[PDB]
Amino acid sequence: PSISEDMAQSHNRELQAEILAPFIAATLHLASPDMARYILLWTDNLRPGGLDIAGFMTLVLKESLNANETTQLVQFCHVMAQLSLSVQTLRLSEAELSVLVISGFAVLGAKNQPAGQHNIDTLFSLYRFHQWINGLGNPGSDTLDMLRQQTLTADRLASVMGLDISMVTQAMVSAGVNQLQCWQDINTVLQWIDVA
Amino acid sequence: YQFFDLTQSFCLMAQEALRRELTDNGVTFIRGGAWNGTTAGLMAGETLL
Amino acid sequence: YQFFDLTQSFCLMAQEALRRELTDNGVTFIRGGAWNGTTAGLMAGETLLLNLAEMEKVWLERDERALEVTRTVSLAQFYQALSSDNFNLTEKLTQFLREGKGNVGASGNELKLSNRQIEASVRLSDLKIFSDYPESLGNTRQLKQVS
Amino acid sequence: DSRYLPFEGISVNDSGSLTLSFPDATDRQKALLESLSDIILHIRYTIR
Amino acid sequence: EGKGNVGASGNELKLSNRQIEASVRLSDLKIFSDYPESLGNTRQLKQVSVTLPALVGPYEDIRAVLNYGGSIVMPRGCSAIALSHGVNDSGQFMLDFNDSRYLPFEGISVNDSGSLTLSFPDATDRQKALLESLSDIILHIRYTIR
Repeated sequence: PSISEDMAQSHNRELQAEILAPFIAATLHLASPDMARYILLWTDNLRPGGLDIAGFMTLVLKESLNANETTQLVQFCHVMAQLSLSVQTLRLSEAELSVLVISGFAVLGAKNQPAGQHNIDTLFSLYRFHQWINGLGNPGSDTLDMLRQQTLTADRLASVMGLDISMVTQAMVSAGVNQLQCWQDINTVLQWIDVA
Repeated sequence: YQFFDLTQSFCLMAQEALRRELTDNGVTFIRGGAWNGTTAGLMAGETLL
Repeated sequence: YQFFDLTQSFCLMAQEALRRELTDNGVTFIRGGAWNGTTAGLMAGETLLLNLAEMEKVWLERDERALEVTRTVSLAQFYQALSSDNFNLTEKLTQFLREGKGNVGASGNELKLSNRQIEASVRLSDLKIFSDYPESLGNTRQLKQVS
Repeated sequence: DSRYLPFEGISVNDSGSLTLSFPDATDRQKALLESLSDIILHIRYTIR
Repeated sequence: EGKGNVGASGNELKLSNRQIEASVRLSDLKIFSDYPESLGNTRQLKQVSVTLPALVGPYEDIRAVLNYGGSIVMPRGCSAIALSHGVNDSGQFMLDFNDSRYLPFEGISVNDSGSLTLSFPDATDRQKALLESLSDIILHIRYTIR
């Protein structure tokens, strides 16, 4: 009822996601329309039932005229529900989720998959990332600010964490990473520092 | 959200009507920012007022 | 509940009035769902307010000052120049008044003395009003007042 | 007017017709139409 | 005759198809020099009335359409008016300047490069004698100077 094809048949995928976000938040009991939008972005880059946003609202406005594509759609909805519940359980914040989706899991890193598949590896990576964000401290806002960019330098990270710059450098040369390209490298360096 | 979009269209067309009535095309006071998306787009009412 | 029912009837008749005023029968914004029975039928107010704002937006956007045209028609000349039954109006009227019953013309364009009431029917479609002006600068054509 | 004035909303060339009727024309209204010449109509209409 | 044309662009009288057209250019009317530019900054036209001096009898209806053919096109509704009786016909039954909306032909510049075209349809056709006995056309332009 609320949205018909008239304005849903636009071409901007991001605008369609923005339009559908409040409805997704209402149907998933989510926190904010932007977090609903970002969950939609995850589910669209994942394609559980192989459905994009355009096909999504077209088949929604269609009155369940599908045999197995309705099953695909409910799988899509269950996937977005799983992502929202994981976000709620990890207490991942608005800015953290926004930065992660904007980076498209490139600054997060992945194993054998583009972006990231919804499984235990990415779950543990996100949990450790959220713990790191919680332990960041007061400069954590600016830390995430240049983490959005690629200007987060090793000495700046050393100053923020309060450890030794030589410790950070030997962590670099031990993990073999010359730059914090992804959170995979970041967590490798962090675990090396932890075991030291 | 829908009601705010309608009210923003109404205020923009009112601004254009005032521009026509005053025969000027440089005055602008509705400059966006009413929908602060970081906070569900609130505090548009006093700005539009 | 009773007040919401009355307000819903009021908004539906307002929607129909807007449809008549805009000469369109496809626009609909009050689409039900205001009475969410699972929650005692609440949150109808903001929905009806949004529907009303949508109606006002459509009205104030598709508003168009229609050209007003006044045309004077003489029944005698119209009946005398009728394509099918052309006859003298005052002659037929005097004949019918002299006699006790009379009838002349075709369906839609007909003068008769029915019972004790003299009737004169003129067909609107037979007046050829479309060709008064070319269809340029005009989409919806309708009559509004008669004197 | 707050309401719609009489005979408003009819199509410009609708298939319907307008009937003008004079009652008691058998009856009291002889001379009035005997001296009557014709009838004049002024139709005001809008084109979008 | 069956076809005629005279004048220049903006100021031209012709018999186009079955509709007699007469275009008068607003900028060519020389309205700026009516009064000195003192006590005035913005000059614009607001209202137009049309009078048709001709021998018109009972039941006889004149048919005229006055349109604006300039570059600035305000949205539909006021770009043209219709004239039926011609006796000081402004296109409206009542002439109220306190209208909630804008009265027709409002907001045009005082000497805009656009022109006003008055067209009489079915002039080939039913409207012979009406313009044969017609002498000329009169316009009353009301305008505001800030």
